[PDB]
Amino acid sequence: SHMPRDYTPICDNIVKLTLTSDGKSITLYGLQYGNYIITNRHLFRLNNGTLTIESKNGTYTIADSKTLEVHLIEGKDLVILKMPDSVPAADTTLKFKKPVENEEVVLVSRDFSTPEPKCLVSESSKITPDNDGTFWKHSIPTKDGEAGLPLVSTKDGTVVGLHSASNFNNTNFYFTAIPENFMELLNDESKRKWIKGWHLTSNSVEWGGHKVFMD
Amino acid sequence: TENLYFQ
Repeated sequence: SHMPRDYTPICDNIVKLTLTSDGKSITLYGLQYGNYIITNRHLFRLNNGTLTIESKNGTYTIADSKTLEVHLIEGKDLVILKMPDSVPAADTTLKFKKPVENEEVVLVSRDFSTPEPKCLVSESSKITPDNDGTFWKHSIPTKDGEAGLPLVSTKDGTVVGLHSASNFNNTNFYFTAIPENFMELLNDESKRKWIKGWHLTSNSVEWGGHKVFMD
Repeated sequence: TENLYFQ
């Protein structure tokens, strides 16, 4: 028996990032946590751009991804973005935990299109680790550009991972698991190592015992 | 194993 849950607090902290530079953009989702935005590493396929963060509070525009300070999660398609101090921070109400096998998750998505936003909760699905643990597999159909959307456990309502990649036939879907002591990484600066100008210049990346493409 | 593409 698991407690019935309202997923609206998690929806209120989902943000839509769009890194645009010279007519080419990369749009995927993220999560708002204080002065930080947790999102996928493959958001930075291009360097020197303009980040557009769309939150429930407002829409923000940021100077140059090269100057941006980012903490990279080791061996995972995850990155912590340090927003400049002028941007208002979000709630620290989001709860991150390492996923547990045989624990069901639901993809929580916010629909920015409709005049009234919809806190969408997908159908439940089990999770299993893939190869070295860089990727975790779920059975929730995800459209393109839906990476960074939170995988939320139905037991305790914690974000256990963010969506990342899928196969070309769109039959298996892989998300990036939240690492151990990830909440310790958010509230303790001594564990954070910030880097600037990180970008993914390569077309093909070899991650998680797989060959992942950008398109 | 199987090839993937980012989303």
